[PDB]
Amino acid sequence: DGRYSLTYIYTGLSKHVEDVPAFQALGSLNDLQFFRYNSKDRKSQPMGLWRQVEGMEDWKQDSQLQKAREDIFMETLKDIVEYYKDSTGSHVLQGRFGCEIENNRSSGAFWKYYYDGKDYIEFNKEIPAWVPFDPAAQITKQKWEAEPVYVQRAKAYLEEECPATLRKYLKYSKNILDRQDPPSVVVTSHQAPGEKKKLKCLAYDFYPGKIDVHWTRAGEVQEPELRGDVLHNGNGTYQSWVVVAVPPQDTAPYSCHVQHSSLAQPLVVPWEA
Ligand SMILES: *[C@@H]1O[C@H](CO)[C@@H](O[C@@H]2O[C@H](CO)[C@@H](O)[C@H](O)[C@H]2NC(C)=O)[C@H](O)[C@H]1NC(C)=O
Ligand SMILES: *[C@@H]1O[C@H](CO)[C@@H](O)[C@H](O)[C@H]1NC(C)=O
Repeated sequence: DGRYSLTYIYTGLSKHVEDVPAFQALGSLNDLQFFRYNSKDRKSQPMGLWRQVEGMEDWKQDSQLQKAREDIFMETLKDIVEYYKDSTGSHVLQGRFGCEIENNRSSGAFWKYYYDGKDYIEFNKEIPAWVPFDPAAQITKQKWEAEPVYVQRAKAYLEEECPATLRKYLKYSKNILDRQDPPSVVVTSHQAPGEKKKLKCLAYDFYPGKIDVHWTRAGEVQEPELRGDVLHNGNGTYQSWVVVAVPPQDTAPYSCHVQHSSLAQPLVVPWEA
């Protein structure tokens, strides 16, 4: 088994502008986003390859949970703004929470909030208790620990519930997170009126993202003139390209080299002028 992480991020705005939802939420499994929810549509929706997955989660019921989460999250923001007596201002509250496993063993967990970009409050499950960083967080802490069970629930979420949700999602995400999709490659050239010829090597449709893409000139690795990559979440695939400029009088042989974890051995794709 390897490393898997479940991460949630909540964003609330005290005074949202037109077309921007007051509350937004998203969730990721490793490097991919699997769902989103906002206060406009009010519905938890799977994303990317999880749109094709059935039975992993009941989105209609998750929509109800997120609405409940939303209500408490925004009330927290509302209380902070009230404490500073600045409702006329535009403020933001962001919350991050989740856990991770490695070798089927819980290896991490976190739960922290940020107010206007500054650390606000975080849960330390070893105590177990919330740790305030902002003066208003002292009030929030008081409310979140009003009854003995509250901290017990928080500790249980990070230590029992979250990792159980991750293990469950992992059972339906094998063909997504554990894929070893080999890259397709395409070498292309372009001549700019007045500029040198440029050779572009593109590796696409691969996963995981880690990859080695480079050009060679007469068996000599070259220094790229332009480089880049991207991850398409809808697809769960990456693309990575490298570009080199070639002297107008150069005749040497140019070939692209691609090495990836999914390949038995590296691939070579010479360019035929
Ligand atoms: C996964 O999604 C990406 C992004 O939509 C696809 O890339 C596009 O593919 C079409 C058709 O091949 C091209 O016309 C576009 O130019 C590509 N988008 C760009 C600019 O990267 C990709 O083909 C998809 N791969 C799979 C396996 O479905
Ligand atoms: C860990 O993986 C084993 C099988 O490899 C599985 O039976 C178990 O439910 C998983 N998590 C734990 C420790 O319960």
